[PDB]
Amino acid sequence: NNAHVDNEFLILQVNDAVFPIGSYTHSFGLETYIQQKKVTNKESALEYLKANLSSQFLYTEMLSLKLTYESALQQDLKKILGVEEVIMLSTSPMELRLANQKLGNRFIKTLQAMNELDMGEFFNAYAQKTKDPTHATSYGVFAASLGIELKKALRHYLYAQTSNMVINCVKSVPLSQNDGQKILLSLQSPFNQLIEKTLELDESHLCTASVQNDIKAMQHESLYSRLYMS
Amino acid sequence: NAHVDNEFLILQVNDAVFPIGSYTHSFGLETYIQQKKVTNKESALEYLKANLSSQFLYTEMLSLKLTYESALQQDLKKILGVEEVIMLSTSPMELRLANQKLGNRFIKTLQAMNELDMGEFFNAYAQKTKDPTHATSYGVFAASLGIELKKALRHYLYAQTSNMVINCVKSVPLSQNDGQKILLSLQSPFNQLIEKTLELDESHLCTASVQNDIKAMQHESLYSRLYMS
Amino acid sequence: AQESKLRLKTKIGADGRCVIEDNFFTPPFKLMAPFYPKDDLAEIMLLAVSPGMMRGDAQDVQLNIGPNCKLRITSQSFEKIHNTEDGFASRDMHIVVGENAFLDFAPFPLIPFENAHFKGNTTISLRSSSQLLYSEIIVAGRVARNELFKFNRLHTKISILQDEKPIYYDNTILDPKTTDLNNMCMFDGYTHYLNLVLVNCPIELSGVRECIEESEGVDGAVSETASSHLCVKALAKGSEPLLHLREKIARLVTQTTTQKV
Amino acid sequence: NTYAQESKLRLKTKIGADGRCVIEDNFFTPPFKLMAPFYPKDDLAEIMLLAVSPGMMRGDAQDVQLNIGPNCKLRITSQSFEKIHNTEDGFASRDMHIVVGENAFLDFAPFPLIPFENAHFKGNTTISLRSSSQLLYSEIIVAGRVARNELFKFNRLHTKISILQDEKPIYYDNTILDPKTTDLNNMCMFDGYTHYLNLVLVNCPIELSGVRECIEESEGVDGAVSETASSHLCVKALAKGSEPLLHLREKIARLVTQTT
Repeated sequence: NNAHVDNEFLILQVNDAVFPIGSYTHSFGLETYIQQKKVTNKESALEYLKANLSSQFLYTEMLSLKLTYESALQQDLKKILGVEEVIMLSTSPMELRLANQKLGNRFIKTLQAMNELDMGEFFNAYAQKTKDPTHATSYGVFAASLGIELKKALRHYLYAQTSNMVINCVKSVPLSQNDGQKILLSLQSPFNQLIEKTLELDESHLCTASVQNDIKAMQHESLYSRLYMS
Repeated sequence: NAHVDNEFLILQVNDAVFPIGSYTHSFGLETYIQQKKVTNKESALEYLKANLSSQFLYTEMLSLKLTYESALQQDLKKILGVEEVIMLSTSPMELRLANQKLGNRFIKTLQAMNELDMGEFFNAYAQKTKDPTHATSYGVFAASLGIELKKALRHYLYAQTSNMVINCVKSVPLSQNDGQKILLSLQSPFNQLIEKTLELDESHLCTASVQNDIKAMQHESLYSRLYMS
Repeated sequence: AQESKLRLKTKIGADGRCVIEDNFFTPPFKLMAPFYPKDDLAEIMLLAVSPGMMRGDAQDVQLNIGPNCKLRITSQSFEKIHNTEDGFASRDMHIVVGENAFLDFAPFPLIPFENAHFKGNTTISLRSSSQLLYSEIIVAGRVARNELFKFNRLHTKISILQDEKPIYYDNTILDPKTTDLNNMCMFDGYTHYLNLVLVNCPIELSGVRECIEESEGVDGAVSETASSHLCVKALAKGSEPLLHLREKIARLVTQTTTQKV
Repeated sequence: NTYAQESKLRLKTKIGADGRCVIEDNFFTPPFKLMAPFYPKDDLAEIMLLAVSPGMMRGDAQDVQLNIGPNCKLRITSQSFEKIHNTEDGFASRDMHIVVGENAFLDFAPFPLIPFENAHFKGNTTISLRSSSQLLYSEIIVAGRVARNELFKFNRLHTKISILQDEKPIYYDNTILDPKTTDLNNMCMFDGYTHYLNLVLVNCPIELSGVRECIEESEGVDGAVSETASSHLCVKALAKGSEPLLHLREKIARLVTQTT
């Protein structure tokens, strides 16, 4: 059904900074960068965000989101589970792997907790079989199941995740709130180029290795003083 | 860098973390909670439907549309006319102050972003405005950038409701899933409110609320208040 | 259809008292000669006995309180609005208050029957030195027969100018067909609504808040307007608690002496 | 000399009658060459792989097949770096298929990669283990010829690793380095460094703490270790020279070897 469920509002709801999946408790390695004084001001914060988005977030998060989306459109569950397996086996930094899986779990459990939302037959099937969903893969299936246009789904997902990272820099560096806004504004052109790029890439690029990012994510496990789960 | 994308900008200004201090305001909700009129999931949803279809409709949404439409015609005098009516019509002081503060901070936040050129008409509006609200200033903002009205209303409506839902969750309190159920339940009403907003003209501007005004006023007298309104 | 008119103009007389300079009225209106509560206050009683307003009926009120006049107009009448069918009844009031003049006034409490359509427009012109106690009471309908919000539409407006500059607006629109007027943001289970403004009165916010707090059967509040005046709003389940509240407030504004500064 | 060359390396080992790991069969083409195994510990063979070569050019390909028989415990060592030249419109490639048997142990790593300007290199490594097998595998990538300030000037580098345990995937690596799409010197990639080490320890007698210790006590290295999904260890490190990374590897190999 879903005669009363409006995708225009649902897309805002699931990307809301207060959608209860616990994003705010994760830095995905950023905290390590900050504590080691690689991100110390507005400028370095901006370089990091560009460096991270164009690496880890592009070839793992956005690309995977697109893959499970496209597969969902062809009701190709096997391919979707294959993508999720690759990610799990490709993500060496434990806290990074755990964080993504936790967020994946909570994303789906939050959707299912809304009894009046009917995700359809394919999403239910996917929700039943999935072993290691990530926030990005499950979102991909979610979006496709509801007929949400890919670029739109990518835009909302991309902005939300980046907003969370910017707010972390603001809290942790720290930075002024206006600095956060300048940064988010500066990121708009890159945002669009990442979406453009995402649409071009095929699965051969899935989980393209990052280097220092992986290292700092691993190093986060050893931080004596840590405010984040990753 | 010089490429402002409205698609992203509309998300940025409606972002819960957009620094204008929304989270510090209940706009009278706190009063409803302490007096135990809003005690659970069911009574919170009734409050939101009640509030959205009264105060938020005839003052916030309606004024947003009004200033938007005037901005398209570069009718500044009409915009200032609207803002004056709102200021003289909003008797509850913390409600009036809240909306004015959020209007101020909204304009100053846009201003702090030097790389954001809002255009000549918004610049003129921001110079001449005396009592902007979040809704009026945002209306001129959306029209100045060529953002479609329904789209503009949709984001504003969800963002404000989300803030209200989150207060309920924090203050009642409610489980987080309760908040999501509520937000989902309100989608049809959302569409009805936007539909209605388009139908309303300025003769409906600031249609009096009754108990809502009284509760906003009574917030001043609460001994323990965690919110500014 | 019938037109009821009321005109009243006042001035200080040779005796230093507020007196009627000119007046005129049509049924069901009727004024009584003023009497003087305080040595610094006149009181005129406005009485009216009527079956109520029908389709096409109209009321026009003009009050002109000359300079230095301190006047209270009191009444006991309720204004019943009947089924007006495809038409409506209306009430237009134009009030002018002069230099150092004081006016305490309120139109008849509105009782809108089923399918009643009522339009009210009130404009109040004051000087900067003028003082105003003005209020309006709206009832959900004939509460005794459980006739609540059965009326068609009610739309009343108030605009107050101080030296030709707007200092207060009220825009009351009540339409059962668009809203549940019993929701917790509107009438919230109550049946009687009081809206009152105190402009330039010798009284502080806490004093008014005391009255409200010490009034049984009332859910009410007061707050400072943008123009730095006081607005009172109160809900109740009967008219008596609201009228009692208004009396208390009026009493507080009146307990000031000409023998002090 | 009439066209691109193909180097081959085949190596199969087995426990001999003496209870020592020996070469059952081997084969190699230039520039590859294996030396006879020697025995450091009573429970460890070591075969030195050597190679002197000008480097790979357009079309050159390498094919490597390793087969470490059951209970064999072998370390394959080398000193050579693999230089990849400008490959123009083509590429050079290196394919490796590695099979480690029951309770067998393999310590191995291909030659560290040095991609010259406009080099296009494709590497595919597939590693088949048994549940009892043990593995110490790693790869080193250099940003180019650092001595002539030749950093990230190559065309494109794409190397892959897939490790299967009992025919079930336990680890993947998908390294794509393309200077034309990214600034590889950014703080999420090489971050000012020029040498990169990726190392995996599968089913080895060593704890996460032990490895982390080696890393912490390694000068000139910014590295880390973490547990993979399949409960094994992955080590990643950056350095400004190959030596610190090599020294780090030795410390780790040493640790894994100091056991009953």
